[PDB]
Amino acid sequence: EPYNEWTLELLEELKSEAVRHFPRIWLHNLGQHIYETYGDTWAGVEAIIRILQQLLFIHFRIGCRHSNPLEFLRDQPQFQNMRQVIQQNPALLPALLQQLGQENPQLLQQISRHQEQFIQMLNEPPIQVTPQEKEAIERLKALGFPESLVIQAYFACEKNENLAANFLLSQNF
Ligand SMILES: [Zn+2]
Repeated sequence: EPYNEWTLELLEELKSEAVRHFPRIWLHNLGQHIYETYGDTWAGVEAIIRILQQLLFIHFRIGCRHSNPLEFLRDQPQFQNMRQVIQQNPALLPALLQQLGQENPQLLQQISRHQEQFIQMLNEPPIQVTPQEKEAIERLKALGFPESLVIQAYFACEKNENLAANFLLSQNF
């Protein structure tokens, strides 16, 4: 049961990278909403770890305004390539991250569960919705954001249409 004490040992590191690439405001809400959803229960802080990672991935595509089943990634061109472009212009991610999941679906599933470890290298030397929730997702799109960028955020903010709003406007830029 590491999620108890351990989660604090790893999390602290997960925030160091996220909190640094994440908007203070959002980080203030995510913990506020996610705190009111589950409450004080440990499940809340537990979902914050997973929601934090999946969020980092987006921070890449959107554009970083700042500055192991994945370790083998180095054996892939997309890494050395996407990393050569992404680091130069994360704006080329949306199109890349797509070609990555279309070619290597096994890795795409990992890179998502290993953002930090996936970023450090990328920053250093080498659905489930319905007609009731949907209307809530696209609601953020009209804000001037891709249709997919919403499906992710919405689910990234715990389906919190109130949170995503800030997550979209606080996603850099
Ligand atoms: Zn950043």
